[PDB]
This record gives sequence, C-alpha cells and structure tokens, in this order.
Amino acid sequence: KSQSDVNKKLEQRLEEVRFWKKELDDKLEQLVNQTDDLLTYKTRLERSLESYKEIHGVMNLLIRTLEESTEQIRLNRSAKYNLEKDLRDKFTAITIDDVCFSLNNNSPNINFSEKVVRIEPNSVSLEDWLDFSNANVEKADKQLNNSTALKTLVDQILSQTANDL
Amino acid sequence: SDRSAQHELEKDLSDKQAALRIDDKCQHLRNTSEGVSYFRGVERVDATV
Amino acid sequence: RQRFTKNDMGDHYHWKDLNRGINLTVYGKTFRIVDCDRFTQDFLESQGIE
Amino acid sequence: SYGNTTFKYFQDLRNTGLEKSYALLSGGCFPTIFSPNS
Amino acid sequence: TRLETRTHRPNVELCRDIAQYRLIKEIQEINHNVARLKETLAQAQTQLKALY
Repeated sequence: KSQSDVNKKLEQRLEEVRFWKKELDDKLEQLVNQTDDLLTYKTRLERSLESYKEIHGVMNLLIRTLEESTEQIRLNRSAKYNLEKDLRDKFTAITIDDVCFSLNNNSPNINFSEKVVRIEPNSVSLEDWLDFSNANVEKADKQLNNSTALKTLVDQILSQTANDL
Repeated sequence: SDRSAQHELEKDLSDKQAALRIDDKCQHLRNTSEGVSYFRGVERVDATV
Repeated sequence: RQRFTKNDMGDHYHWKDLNRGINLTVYGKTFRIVDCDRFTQDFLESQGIE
Repeated sequence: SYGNTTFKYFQDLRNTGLEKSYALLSGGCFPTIFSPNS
Repeated sequence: TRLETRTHRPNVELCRDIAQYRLIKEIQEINHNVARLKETLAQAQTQLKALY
C-alpha cells in the first residue's frame, strides 16, 4: 500500500509542473512577437528622420519619441530574460523528478543514503512558490499591454505629422 | 541464466528510456525558442550503426 | 570620483546608455570601449541590453 | 509606473498640440517647453 | 535513493511538501516494523531452546 501511495503523489507533482511550464511558454512567445513588431517600428521612425533633411519642431519631437521607444523595448526584453530563466529552471526540475519516478524495486545502481534526514535552510513553501510564479507572469502581461499601447501610439503620431506637412 | 537475462534486459531498458527522454526534449522545441545557438559545421557529420 | 557630464545641460551618463564598442567624450578627450567582464555581462543582460 | 508613462505621453499629446500651436501665426503667443534641447 | 536524488534542485525548486512528509513517515514505519520483527525472532529462538 505505501509504495503505491508514493507513486501517486509523484504523478501529482509531474502534472502540475507541466501545466505551469506550458503557461510560461505561451506568454513568452507572445512577448517575442510583440518585440519584433516594436523593432520594425523603430526602423520606420529612423527612416522618416533621415528623410526629412530634404518646420524644425518635428526633428526634436521624433528624436524624443525614439528615446521613449528605446526605454519601452528595454523593459520588454528585461521581462523576457526573467521569464526565460524561470522556464529553464522549471524544466530542469521536471526532468530530474521524472527520473526519480521511473525507478522500481529492481532497477540497478540502488544504494544507501548517508545523512539527508532533516530540513535544510533556504527552503520554501507552496504558497510562496505560487506567488513567485504568479508575480513573474503578471509582470510579463503588464509589459505586453505596454507594447500594444505604444504600437498604436507611434502609428498615430506618424500619420498625424505626415498629414500636417 | 535467469540472472544473465535480467542484467541484459535491464541495461537495454535503461539506455532505451534515456533515449526516450532525449527525444522528448528533442520534440520539446518550438519556433523562437531559447536554446538556439549559432553553432556551425555539424550537417555532414555522422558515425552510426 | 565625481559625475561625468554627458551633454551641455548637465546630464549624467545614466548607465542605461552603455553597450559594447561605443565611443564617448568626457571633458574633451574621447574614448572607445572595447569589452567587459563576467559580472558586468550578467548584470547588463539581466537589465536586458543586447 | 506604466500608467504614468502613458501619462507622460499624455503630456506629450498636449505637447504635440503645443508644437502644432507653436506652428501657427506669430500673433498667437506661445512659449518653449522642456521638450526642445541640445 | 529517492530522498537522496530529490536534493539537487537548483535555486528555489524545493518544496518540503506533503510528498516529503509521507516519505519520512514511510521511513519511520520501516524502522519500527524492523524492530518489532527482530524482537519476535528473539522470543522464537529462546522458546526453541526450551523445546530442546
């Protein structure tokens, strides 16, 4: 009976971690697409900047807009790096725990432990774990909102100035 | 002889499940991924039986 | 030890403006950055700069 | 915050109106702002 | 093996959770049953002595 129960709780952990990693993957790929689009808009901007050498306010305004664009993309891929490290460590955990699952009463290379029967410092609890994951994910989502708004914004400003001239 | 068979099938199963682990991670990639790298060269590379 | 005057108005080089292989003028003399070290790499990429 | 950065651009919307107004007749009196610089 | 191998999670990937709890309980019961069994063996061999 005891052996079977251990089996069960192992599969429980497997499944839950898998679900969370899939969530992570989805959000990261969405952010990747958005960063691509923002960089394209940066290109369009600098094109217009160099074109207008051929009134003066627009030059300063467009330089400053490029500045805020730089700050935005900055924030975006900072968040991207955070999410990526989280993802890699989650997978690192999952593969090892599955390896631990695979074992049976006859697999080889089975031995004794020496001293593990205690609780080590630098350990955490379930709700803290969940809050860590949740915080990182929601930060990424806020950044996505950032990117969408600024895309719309840049399109508005460019069309406005173009029609003005 | 029983013990002999046990050891043989055991090592077979171990290497094989490791192989499945590998190919799981092999599939577990998707366009615009993280592990991407500008390695070069290893296209005309093989030593297989 | 002091702050370095980027432009006329009195701005400071706020480190958000430093990548590899860029130049900069400081009280006249102008310099060119070459490369960096482990901890700088990690911290700057954690901030996100390519 | 992000809301406040969007708000920074909201001041920039007032400023875009301000530079467009600065691109009006001379009789219309308007000042410079912090946006121009070196 | 299981409790030893589940000790190499880098950074915050350790949960001290219900699986750990019950695995510890399983260790407890193993030791306790082994003690009872050895005691019973002792009684058995002593009374066999008596039979002889």
